[PDB]
Amino acid sequence: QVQLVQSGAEVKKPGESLKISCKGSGYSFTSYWIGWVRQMPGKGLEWMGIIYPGDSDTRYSPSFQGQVTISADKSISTAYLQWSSLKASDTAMYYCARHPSPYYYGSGSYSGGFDYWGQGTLVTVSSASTKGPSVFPLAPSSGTAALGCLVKDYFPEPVTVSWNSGALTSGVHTFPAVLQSSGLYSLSSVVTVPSSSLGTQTYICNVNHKPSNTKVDKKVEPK
Amino acid sequence: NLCPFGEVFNATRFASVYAWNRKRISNCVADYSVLYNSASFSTFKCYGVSPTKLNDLCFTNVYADSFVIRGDEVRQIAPGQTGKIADYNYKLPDDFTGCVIAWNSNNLDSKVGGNYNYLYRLFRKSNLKPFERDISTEIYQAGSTPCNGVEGFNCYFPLQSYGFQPTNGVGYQPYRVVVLSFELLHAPATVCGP
Amino acid sequence: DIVMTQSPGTLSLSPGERATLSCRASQSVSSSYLAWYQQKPGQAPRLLIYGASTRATGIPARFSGSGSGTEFTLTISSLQSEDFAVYYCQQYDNWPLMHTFGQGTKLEIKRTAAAPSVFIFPPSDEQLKSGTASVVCLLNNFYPREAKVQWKVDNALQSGNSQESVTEQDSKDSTYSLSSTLTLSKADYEKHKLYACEVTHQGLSSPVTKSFNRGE
Ligand SMILES: *[C@@H]1O[C@H](CO)[C@@H](O)[C@H](O)[C@H]1NC(C)=O
Repeated sequence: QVQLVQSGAEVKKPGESLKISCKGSGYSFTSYWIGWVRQMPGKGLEWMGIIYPGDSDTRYSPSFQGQVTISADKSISTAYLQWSSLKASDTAMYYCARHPSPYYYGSGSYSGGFDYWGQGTLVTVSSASTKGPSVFPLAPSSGTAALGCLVKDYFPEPVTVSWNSGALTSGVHTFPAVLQSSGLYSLSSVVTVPSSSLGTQTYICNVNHKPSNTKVDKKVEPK
Repeated sequence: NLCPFGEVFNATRFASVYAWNRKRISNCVADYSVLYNSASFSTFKCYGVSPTKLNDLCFTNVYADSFVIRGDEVRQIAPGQTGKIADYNYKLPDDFTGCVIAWNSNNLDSKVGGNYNYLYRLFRKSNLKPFERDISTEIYQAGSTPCNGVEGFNCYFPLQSYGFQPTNGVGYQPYRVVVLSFELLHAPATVCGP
Repeated sequence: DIVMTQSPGTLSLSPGERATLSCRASQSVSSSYLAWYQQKPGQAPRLLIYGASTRATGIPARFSGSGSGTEFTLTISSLQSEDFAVYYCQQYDNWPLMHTFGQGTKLEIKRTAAAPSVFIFPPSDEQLKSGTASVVCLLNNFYPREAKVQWKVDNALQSGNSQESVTEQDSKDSTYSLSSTLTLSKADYEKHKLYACEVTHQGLSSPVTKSFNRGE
């Protein structure tokens, strides 16, 4: 089985250097090219560069030439992508992907394109520091009612929100976080529920922020 | 069941080196001393493997490449070699693990009137990568003036014909060559010996 | 050297229909070295076509790539639920020196209109303690996505102070949900009393307003 694995998510400060890795297995790593592709949040794919690990023949896009360095270590079947001084505009998902040349015949037939992709390495470059979230209720009042919790002011991302320890799943909507101008994230998790259950069912939202090891449960009652 | 080596070694037709053929050998037992104990091979050298210790060893994937080149070009069928064939037609990696087998085939690949169906790539803008098979026919720009896809002076069809007349020198006579590739991956073995 | 332009930008279709996706090149990709990819939310892209017309291993036959020169096309004949995603085209004509993607084309499941069930929320005192007031307006289970959410504070237009976040199409009923969060300071929260959220949508006969008075 062919597998490309990328290193974990990165949260950095502007000016810091960063190196991320892409390790392949299940095939001759030196025989296929490895490309790097950028996907800024909510945007399309951009080709950054490509490297042939057999001899480290490296080719960059002119938009990334000198911006970044692409290398490889044959002995551990790993391709690298590294910045010398990260910038806020570098916040993006970074994919490594295997690309057989249009001439490569190692399988007995021709192939093309980025046929296998890594799961991506999320890179967040911000001036903000690690901070747990602040949880506030969205209370219902005045035969279906909506209630939830406002998970505000937290960094870096992500946060998970469950209801009643994962028992209340129907009707839940955990919204995508937005980037406050404060360089800090915030979202809301809502859930619609019968209005007759307001006095007959307790509703607890379970918020978890692994970067700050902040795990809080808030009860949500009529105002 | 035994590995079908006769399908490639004993094949009636061989490919031109530029469009070399690849046959993957899988799910079978391979007796290599049968091949090693044949006096009918001009060349049979192995890299990264002992040819005797090959009957007691397993590999994840085994490939058999076959093509026709000149006798004096068999040297180019080796890791790290340089020349028209090794750089533009068939390149082996530096860490190649396998065996290169060749024999004279002037009897089969050069009849009365020569044989001009065997081709090789004489020109390329860059060297091949290992195990690449370039079958394109872009007109090659040898000089300063651009070509624009038309043949002319300094603008050549990239594939050139081998001579292969029956009374050529031994080094310009056609040779049939089979390359066995022994790839070892952290994966189940598909080819072993007795 | 070569620019790739995809058309259209976004398209809404039901299943069973045919999707015709175009990909333009500023020069001629005379090698037909063009590929098509599919990307679903929170997932790496997946190779569908290479060489402009050859399907990758495992790709169903409803995906067909065509074209040469400057126009290339990805045709998906019998759309299924799992087909609605983003699609990209790649050129790699000058191998290995230059690759270029198109901006992408988003496929969107068509569905019956669904009206947004609007809810409004005031701050919870415990938030007001910290000197900041967030004013949440929730739009739940609606289609299509286009919804016009305007905030009245004492019946005056608000601009530049609300953030709105949309969910993805639900896996089961294909509807959208929208949250709109106004953020103001505590002083600016108490200089006013009426907080209203007016919602305009195809599925509503008239704009619906959910309002409240501070301290009530
Ligand atoms: C090809 O056929 C010949 C018969 O002349 C035989 O001696 C040889 O072993 C065969 N090659 C194989 C089985 O690889």
